[PDB]
Amino acid sequence: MMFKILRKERLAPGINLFEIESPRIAKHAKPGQFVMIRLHEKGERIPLTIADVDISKGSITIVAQEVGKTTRELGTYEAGDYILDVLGPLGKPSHIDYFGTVVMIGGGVGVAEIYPVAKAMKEKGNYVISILGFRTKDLVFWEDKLRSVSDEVIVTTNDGSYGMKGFTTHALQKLIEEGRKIDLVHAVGPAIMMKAVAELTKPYGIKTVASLNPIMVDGTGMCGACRVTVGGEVKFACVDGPEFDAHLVDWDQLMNRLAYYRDLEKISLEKWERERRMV
Amino acid sequence: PRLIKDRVPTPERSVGERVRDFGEVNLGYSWELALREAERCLQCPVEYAPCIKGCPVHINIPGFIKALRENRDNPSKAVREALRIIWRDNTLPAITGRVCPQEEQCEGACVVGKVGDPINIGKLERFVADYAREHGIDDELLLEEIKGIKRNGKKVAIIGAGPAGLTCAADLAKMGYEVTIYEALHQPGGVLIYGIPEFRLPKEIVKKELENLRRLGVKIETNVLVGKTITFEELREEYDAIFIGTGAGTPRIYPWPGVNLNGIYSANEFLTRINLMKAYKFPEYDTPIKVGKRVAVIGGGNTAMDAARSALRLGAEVWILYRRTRKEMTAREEEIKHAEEEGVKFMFLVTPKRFIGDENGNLKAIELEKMKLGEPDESGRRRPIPTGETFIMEFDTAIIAIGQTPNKTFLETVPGLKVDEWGRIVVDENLMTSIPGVFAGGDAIRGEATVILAMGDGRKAAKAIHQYLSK
Ligand SMILES: Cc1cc2nc3c(=O)[nH]c(=O)nc-3n(C[C@H](O)[C@H](O)[C@H](O)COP(=O)(O)OP(=O)(O)OC[C@H]3O[C@@H](n4cnc5c(N)ncnc54)[C@H](O)[C@@H]3O)c2cc1C
Ligand SMILES: Cc1cc2nc3c(=O)[nH]c(=O)nc-3n(C[C@H](O)[C@H](O)[C@H](O)COP(=O)(O)OP(=O)(O)OC[C@H]3O[C@@H](n4cnc5c(N)ncnc54)[C@H](O)[C@@H]3O)c2cc1C
Ligand SMILES: NC(=O)C1=CN([C@@H]2O[C@H](COP(=O)(O)OP(=O)(O)OC[C@H]3O[C@@H](n4cnc5c(N)ncnc54)[C@H](OP(=O)(O)O)[C@@H]3O)[C@@H](O)[C@H]2O)C=CC1
Ligand code: SF4
Ligand code: SF4
Ligand code: FES
Ligand SMILES: [Mg+2]
Repeated sequence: MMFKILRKERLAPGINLFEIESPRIAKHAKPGQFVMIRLHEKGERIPLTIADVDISKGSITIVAQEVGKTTRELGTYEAGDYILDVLGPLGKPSHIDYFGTVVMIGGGVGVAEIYPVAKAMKEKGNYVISILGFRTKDLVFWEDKLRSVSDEVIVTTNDGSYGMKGFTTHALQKLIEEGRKIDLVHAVGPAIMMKAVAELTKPYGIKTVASLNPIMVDGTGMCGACRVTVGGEVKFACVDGPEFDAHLVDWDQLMNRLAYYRDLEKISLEKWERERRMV
Repeated sequence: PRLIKDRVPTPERSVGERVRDFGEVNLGYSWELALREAERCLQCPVEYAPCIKGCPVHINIPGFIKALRENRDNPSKAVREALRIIWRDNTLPAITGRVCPQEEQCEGACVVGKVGDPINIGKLERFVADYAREHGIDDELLLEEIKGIKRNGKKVAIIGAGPAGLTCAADLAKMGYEVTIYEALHQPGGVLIYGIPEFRLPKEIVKKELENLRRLGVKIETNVLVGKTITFEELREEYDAIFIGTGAGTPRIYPWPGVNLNGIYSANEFLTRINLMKAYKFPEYDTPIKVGKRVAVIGGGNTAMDAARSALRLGAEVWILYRRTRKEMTAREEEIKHAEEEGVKFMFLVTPKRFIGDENGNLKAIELEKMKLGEPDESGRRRPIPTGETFIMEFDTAIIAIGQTPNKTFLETVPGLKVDEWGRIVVDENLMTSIPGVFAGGDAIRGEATVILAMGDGRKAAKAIHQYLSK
């Protein structure tokens, strides 16, 4: 069959939460894993992280930021609509060890993505500091939810409209310069943010893991669309990750590859917008 | 006997029309042409006929041909009797007649091909299946099979919905089992749906088999990656037996410098985007695909030919870059010829050394090493030997088609399953794996092979499952 939307919540402008009926995925999903979805028969497959699960309801939760045609179209869906295809849980679960103090860094929709990982880290006994990065105050979401699974939360806005002014990396650099004990940094967000976090921590030798976000098609290892270079070796993020040692990732290659379809992505979005103008 | 040495030709669409779309190139026989071709067959005795020995499942080729000739005046009866004969050994004749490498199989063995053109067995088999489908004759025979089903109460799971799994499922259903197929992608068909393009395997032919499975009472669950969505142990608890038909779906990638430059695709990615996601219809369909003005396709098999001919249909100038010569290529001869006709350019005795990019990370050129032929290797073909001479050729896009291999990620998670060093599941003479009650077939046990072998293994495994569960 298809996959019923049980609930939709607008968390912030352009940030839409969907609770989806999928008892198989709910039963098996672990923090860090993702799904591929396809909305309808003409659609493309896109990856989205499993931000929460509810085994008692047989549901999973995904949070999709509006960035282009597929996520804008998804943003119009309501409870009782259906997602045609949902494949999961995909990827390797995040590795949850007692590390000591873990700094969890979520940028934008990455704040939803880090929630299950932060929760698992906390349940394993780690001291958890969550740095949340947003562009501006109206995009802030899930502060209380992250606080519920963290020992400390630092909210940043680029423009200083709420919390600490600056980037995620400004908050992290402040912790380092204060001499705070940090045993692991986990980063999830835009590739430019994950690269910046990795470059900040590398001179300090702080173990840093990033959840990579390359282009995906099947999501099961068949094709290499999602390939990355890690420690000089080709890996397929959907099956070998998507989490890797951030200090071994070829960030410039990843960002180059993510830009390949920009012109076609614009054409597709423009067509969808043009064909919805009359009302 | 006297021999009519020239084949009756099948009509094909013109190159100029067909390079503008993904529609089927070869239009197949009409009844009148098929009957004329059938008349060329010498009707060698079944207990000798070399075409039968060359068919991997030993279809009674002279018998089905005879059924056409003996019913010259009643095409529906002719086709019904011919299809009945074929279906004794082959579930997928509309597919295999189109895609078998017959020059290495039935037709390569046909006696008429020693002095002229072999009997066009594949096109006759295709004709029987296609005519039957167009006239509901296959449905008639299928309903006849369905009447004979006696449900036995036992449940079997199939992992993978390619030709092996689809075939195994149908045979088990006919034996009375309650069958569920689990498929990771959003549509079933395996390579038949995502790999081989519509210009030689129309999706209608695969969809017909899915309709047949619906009528047989088989359940198909898509979006199930076994090992993740459902565990293998969960299947063992719920099912009386399992058949693993997971193919060889991971790309082989050689560590060429520059292979991650933009514009370089595996053939699996390129073909999946084109065939499964209909990217050639972008932006009507949402999945994009990008080819530059000049495309290189690395390899010489069917995958390479399919990628090259697909890229040509997107408007590019396309080169096959192959490390041996024409004689050694492994693609179907008919499709090499179609590629030549359509304007694919061929460069032989070359292999990539590295891919060269521009400033923005986009492919700009390929440095190629020249090769020379040496002694025959294990396959009996002269091996390629590098000469040390290299040169640089400009390209905007490259498609890597150097083979596929099984997914070790899935395989390692299957508790207790023995797999060889090439990723092939080890099976006994009954296609049973190291886990009792778990069987395997197709590319999962052979590495990349053929549709007909996957079909044959699915039927053999169904019989073995029945024996195992009946004892
Ligand atoms: C493992 C993984 C988990 C992810 N989890 C989330 C999540 O929880 N929430 C969320 O909002 N986003 C997530 N993403 C990113 C999401 O996949 C893309 O934003 C989405 O595909 C954009 O598609 P679009 O058509 O809406 O916009 P498009 O115009 O198609 O793309 C816009 C941007 O998204 C990227 N992108 C395009 N196509 C793909 C593709 N097929 N796969 C991945 N990225 C692509 C491009 O770099 C581009 O800059 C995840 C990506 C990956 C790889
Ligand atoms: C491009 C290309 C062209 C070809 N052309 C020809 C030709 O002209 N003639 C010819 O004879 N042969 C050809 N072949 C070879 C032929 O397609 C294969 O030998 C045949 O398809 C094998 O089928 P299979 O069912 O054994 O495996 P597959 O066809 O790979 O079937 C496996 C299917 O099961 C699903 N699956 C896999 N793993 C899992 C898992 N862990 N969990 C759940 N589901 C899973 C997948 O979705 C997949 O579709 C070609 C192959 C390719 C790639
Ligand atoms: N099973 C199928 O459905 C069929 C598959 N094929 C082709 O074969 C491949 C899969 O089967 P198989 O033939 O066993 O795959 P292989 O592993 O044999 O490799 C595929 C082809 O690519 C060439 N190749 C292999 N490795 C390299 C390398 N490192 N550098 C350059 N070229 C290389 C080979 O040429 P060579 O060995 O001639 O030197 C070979 O013919 C597919 O890519 C497909 O294109 C073709 C027909 C049918
Ligand atoms: S070998 Fe050629 S001629 Fe003899 S039977 Fe088979 S097909 Fe007819
Ligand atoms: S199946 Fe392949 S080999 Fe056997 S007859 Fe039909 S075409 Fe010739
Ligand atoms: S998306 Fe195809 S291998 Fe990862
Ligand atoms: Mg998109």
